[PDB]
Amino acid sequence: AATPAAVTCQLSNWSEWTDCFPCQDKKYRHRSLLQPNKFGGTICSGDIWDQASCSSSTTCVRQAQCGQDFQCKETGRCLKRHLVCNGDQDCLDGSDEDDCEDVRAIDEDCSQYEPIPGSQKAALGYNILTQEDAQSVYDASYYGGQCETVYNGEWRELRYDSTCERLYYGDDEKYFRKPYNFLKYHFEALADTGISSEFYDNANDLLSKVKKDKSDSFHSQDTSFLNELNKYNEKKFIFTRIFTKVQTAHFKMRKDDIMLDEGMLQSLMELPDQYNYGMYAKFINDYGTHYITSGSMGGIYEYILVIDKAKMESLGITSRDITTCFHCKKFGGGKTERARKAMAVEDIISRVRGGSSGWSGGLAQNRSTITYRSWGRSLKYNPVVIDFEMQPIHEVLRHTSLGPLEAKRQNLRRALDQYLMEFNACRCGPCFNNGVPILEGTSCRCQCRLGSLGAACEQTQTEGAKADGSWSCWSSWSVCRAGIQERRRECDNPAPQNGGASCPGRKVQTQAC
Amino acid sequence: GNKRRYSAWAESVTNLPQVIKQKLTPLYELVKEVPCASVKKLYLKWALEE
Amino acid sequence: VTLMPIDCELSSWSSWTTCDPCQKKRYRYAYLLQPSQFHGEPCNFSDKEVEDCVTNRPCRSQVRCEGFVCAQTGRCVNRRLLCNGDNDCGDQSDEANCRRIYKKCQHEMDQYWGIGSLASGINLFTNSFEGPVLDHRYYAGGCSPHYILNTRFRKPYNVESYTPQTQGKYEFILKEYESYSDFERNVTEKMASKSGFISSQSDRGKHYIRRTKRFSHTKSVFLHARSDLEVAHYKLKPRSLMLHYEFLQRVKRLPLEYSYGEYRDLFRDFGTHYITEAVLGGIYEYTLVMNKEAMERGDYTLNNVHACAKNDFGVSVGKCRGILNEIKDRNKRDTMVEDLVVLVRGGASEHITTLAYQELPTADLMQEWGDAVQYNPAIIKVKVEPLYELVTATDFAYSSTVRQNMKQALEEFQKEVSSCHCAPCQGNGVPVLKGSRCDCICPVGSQGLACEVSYRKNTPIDGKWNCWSNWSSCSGRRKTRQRQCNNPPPQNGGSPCSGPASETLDC
Repeated sequence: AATPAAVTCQLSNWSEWTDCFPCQDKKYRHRSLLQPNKFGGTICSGDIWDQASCSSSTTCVRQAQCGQDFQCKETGRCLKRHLVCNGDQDCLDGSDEDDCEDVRAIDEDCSQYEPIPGSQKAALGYNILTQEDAQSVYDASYYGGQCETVYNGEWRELRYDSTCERLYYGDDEKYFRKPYNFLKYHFEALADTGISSEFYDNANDLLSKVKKDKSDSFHSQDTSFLNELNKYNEKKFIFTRIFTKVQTAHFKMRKDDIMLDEGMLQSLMELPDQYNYGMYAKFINDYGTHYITSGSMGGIYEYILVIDKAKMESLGITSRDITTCFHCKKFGGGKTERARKAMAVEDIISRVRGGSSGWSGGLAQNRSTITYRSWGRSLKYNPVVIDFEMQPIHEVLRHTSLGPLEAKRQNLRRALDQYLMEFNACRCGPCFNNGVPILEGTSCRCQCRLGSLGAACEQTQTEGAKADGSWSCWSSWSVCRAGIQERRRECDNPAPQNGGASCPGRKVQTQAC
Repeated sequence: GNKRRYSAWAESVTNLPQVIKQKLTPLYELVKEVPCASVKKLYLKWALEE
Repeated sequence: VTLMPIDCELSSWSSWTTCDPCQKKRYRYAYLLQPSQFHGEPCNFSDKEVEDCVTNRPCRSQVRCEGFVCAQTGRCVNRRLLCNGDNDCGDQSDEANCRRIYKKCQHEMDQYWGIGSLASGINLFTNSFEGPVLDHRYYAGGCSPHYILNTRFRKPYNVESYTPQTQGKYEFILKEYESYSDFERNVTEKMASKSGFISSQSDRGKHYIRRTKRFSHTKSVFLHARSDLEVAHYKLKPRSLMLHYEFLQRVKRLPLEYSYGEYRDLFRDFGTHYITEAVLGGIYEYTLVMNKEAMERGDYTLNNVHACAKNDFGVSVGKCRGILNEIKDRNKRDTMVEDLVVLVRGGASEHITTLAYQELPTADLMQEWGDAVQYNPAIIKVKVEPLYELVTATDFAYSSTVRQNMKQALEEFQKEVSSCHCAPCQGNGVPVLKGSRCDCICPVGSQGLACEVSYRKNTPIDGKWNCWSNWSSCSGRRKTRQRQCNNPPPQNGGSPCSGPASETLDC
């Protein structure tokens, strides 16, 4: 197909200003994303949320609300009072630790151990729509006054002392302090690799020929006929696929008494008990659709090579030659046809997720024991999350130290179901040639793989390739009158092309009315 | 194996030696310093045969 | 489409239990009837639900501590551990207000390497370490000298031995097979005949050729290498263990009434079992399989035929005829299949990866790996006890009831977490129940959400058990299994499943 036409971005009108929230003195409103600029297209100038200053004309007390437990001024963080003067600032204002001339309240000397390096990423929220980290959900640094420590199994670092003659291992890295939000952090060295490689080749070749000669004399005639065919076929196929998965630690987030981040805490305190999609969608946008509660830290290497080649050739000939004499005469007449075609494709993908730009690049280029070992060393200093379980952001609220948030949680569930509908990449147009549709902000792209090009990846450089289809999204819910509400979807965005697979999901989805 | 590999091993076994020869005494001979020690010693004898 | 996403299905809620006279709560839960698979929708995490109550009745949870009570943690510690110089509490409440501190260990002490990991309970069924269950930083004094090489270690109170029982076992097996077969045949026939004599001449000719070449070549390599390295032996004491604060609290909060979901959450947080003996070690395993085959085929045929006559009296008449016919059919087929698997446990990421590389290691990196394994070992052999053996009256009131609850829950958990529930993968994939949803772990060279993709035209399907049937009635309580979940025969089927295809027991 040629490219689809561009579409302009479109937003609804502003919703009516939310009444001024007393503690904020702020008014909020939202628009709806009626259309992203699927292709080309003017981007919308404006954001889909807006806020303005106000005056409430009413006070709020909430600074006092929690004050049985120590409540900071800057933040809603409300602390068990033994954390006051504990020796470790537990809210960003430090109001728990100022004026603590009764220093006897300190809990322990633990600051000799740094926090687990790379623990902060586990604290971040996750957006399933974009596979991007959001703002922090967990507090990455709150310890709850505990000095709980994790043994760093890789602490051994060579040192040399020229004043002696000793080569010895230093010990600073030997332990980390575990932040309160981790139930488990567990160093463990594993690797696995799998390699598969395959070759199939066939060459098939036939020749066939007849010569038929007949001669008679009475005057004379001589005739020769020929038919001949050559037909040669070759197929070559090579596949290889390497996976290497180093694990260096596992983590698990605490399922109870979760201490939310200061920013999430404040923003959740700002949301109304009344449902307001603008507010809760802003919350889901900032803190992500999901949060993480499992971990593997590690490195991955993946390599794929496919080569396919074919050759076909054929030649055909048919001929007659004649001579006769009565004066002697000679004739000939015939036809020959020939064809050749040759095809090759070579596709390679190598990717490294891991610990240094240098040796991630080097290992992406040249798989070897040198790059494997040097990248493995780099995985010591910068492991990356290789696997994580996650759950919807609202399930965090059930487990907070804030107690119940039933109404806010149900609001956030409803808002999430709408957010996961409204910003789905379904609204980016058909990415052809197995291009990947992406929606970001109010705009769309196709990420086009190298065999594909153009605003929709629509122009593959070759004549065409087998490209699987993808679903449009689900339609609106039915205006149900029976107890059942219904949603339909079809594998047409794009349809399966050049013999590509159907997309595998469900056509029909159903809900209680 | 390399002479250096084996020599380094044989040196390192000076610091982490295993038991490689033993002469044994039945465990019941250690039943001691407890209430009814003498009775328990007999019962542990009978336990080992079982 | 071959696949269909199966959404997660969890049960209708339980009945509520009765309100806990102290915990003032009642509980409801659902069983997971079917995990999600193939991107099926996940369940709600809330297979657990909780309601508050009035304190209908008192409970005797107020377990008397004769020792000092660690004010913030409530850990009961013996008064001899006050002013000990050591945080034997969680919170130094044992060391506050002390007029004089009697530092028992003046010496520099390390902890045993990896000793904290062994203090955390395992999900035996998943072999997964979970939350901490034992406190390996409690020393109760200690300060006996323990050494490994020149380093001296403080043995935790909970540990009976951690000792550098050092051993290594290596295995190399290599089997290379070749066969090739070659068969060339040639057949050639020629005939001629003549008559000559007014004059007459007659000639007949015939030629026939048949040629066949068939060649086959087969090559096979199997290489397997394994190293099992052992670097210490660990044993936990059998009695009077000191539990971790988090486990202690989570056990305290267990409802006295049997309500499976809370004990399930206990297992999910901390596993089902704790390690009483283990061997600490490193493992390296390498397994390479290659098959290479070639075929070449050739059939060739040629015919000539001649029939030729001249008759003379000058004047002449004649007829003469000739045919040549030729056929060549040729084929080549060539295939290679290669699999490599490398497994590594224990050591450091540098040596872990350089061993993970597809080549056999140099003995230097084997030495470096084995040296690193001392400091970050894995667990090679484990012996375990179920976690309920920690619930002890010295720690928890009603301890016998909590224990018996756990005993039941552990059975229900073993049933529920069993991966038998998942639908079989294609391609000999292994379905792993991974939370409420099931992931097909696919052998490399099979791919996709069900292992539905492979370029190999056939692959042995190994057997998979279905879930064992429910308990039969008394007079021989019994269960049965059918190898149904993946019947082995397909695609040159692999081995049948292990027994016991049925299992029987006391009532």
